Amino acid sequence: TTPLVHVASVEKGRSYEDFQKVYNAIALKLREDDEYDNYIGYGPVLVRLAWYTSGTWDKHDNTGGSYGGTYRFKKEFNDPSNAGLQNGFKFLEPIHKEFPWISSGDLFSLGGVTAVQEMQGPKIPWRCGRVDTPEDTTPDNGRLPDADKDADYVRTFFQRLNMNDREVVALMGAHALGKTHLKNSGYEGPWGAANNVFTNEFYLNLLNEDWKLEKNDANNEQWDSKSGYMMLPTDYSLIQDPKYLSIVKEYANDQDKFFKDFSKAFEKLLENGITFPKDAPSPFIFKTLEEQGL
Ligand code: HEM
Repeated sequence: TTPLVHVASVEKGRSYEDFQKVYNAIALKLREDDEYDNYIGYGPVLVRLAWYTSGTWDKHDNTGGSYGGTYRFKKEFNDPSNAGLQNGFKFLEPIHKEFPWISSGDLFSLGGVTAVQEMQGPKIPWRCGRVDTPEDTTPDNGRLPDADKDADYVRTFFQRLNMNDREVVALMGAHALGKTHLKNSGYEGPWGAANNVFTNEFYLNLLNEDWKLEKNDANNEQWDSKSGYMMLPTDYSLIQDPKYLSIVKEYANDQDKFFKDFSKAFEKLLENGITFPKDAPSPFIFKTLEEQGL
């Protein structure tokens, strides 16, 4: 129906200190469960989870997004589009039990922020206030992007999330993290070498590696390199399109610029659909465990 408004409402009496504690719990668990996914750790899947939940947003009617924290996944994670995300939810369950006061949307988004920062990425300002909407669930059905498409598809798709060319290229840099798993999405292989360290490696690999279009064991095409890396058709489209290519080169040659742009685009992604009161607290910038000496 009519595009309802979602006003951020601070968890009763909570402030910076409370959220830094949740951040720390997530960060400590990331350090503890280091064996996950052949020692890649849960960092990447938490970032994917933050992106996926926020990526359901539609600027046209303000449905989906991170605010409600209530989703219905097609085939209950048994679909190529969402398979694997259950690992992120399982990881966050213990965190939510220790801090039952934090909303689901705040937890999912904070999980992504914490993961990026702990993996040495840029600081990502984060705002609290998302409110659970149990009577309003958002099916992920066809709301997230397909990986077997070209640049035109990518550009059009991201317009629904109100992201421009630079924002799209910056956000895609998160693929420096983790890997594709054949049993999950029908794609197999990591995008780079340091799977759990946030850097601009995604762009360097796109430009510097020798890519070959091959078919994986799920009969899907993907670009593979001799180094053992891979790129989805949508990732590779960033160097096939002349406008995207210019930006890829920019980030491949300026680590600081990429960090700054990613930080802005990621916060925007996590905040799409949310109306923050004029007197809402300012965004929080959490200290890493390293910065706290923990
Ligand atoms: C055209 C856009 C995108 C497409 C088609 C896409 C597709 C995929 C696919 C197929 C996987 C593999 C899932 C698996 O097999 O486990 C994946 C993983 C991942 N994606 Fe993307 N993605 C897109 C955008 C993004 C964005 C914007 C972010 C976040 C800023 C992101 C973060 C991640 C991360 C961190 C992983 C690794 C998860 C893990 O290792 O478990 N993706 N994505």
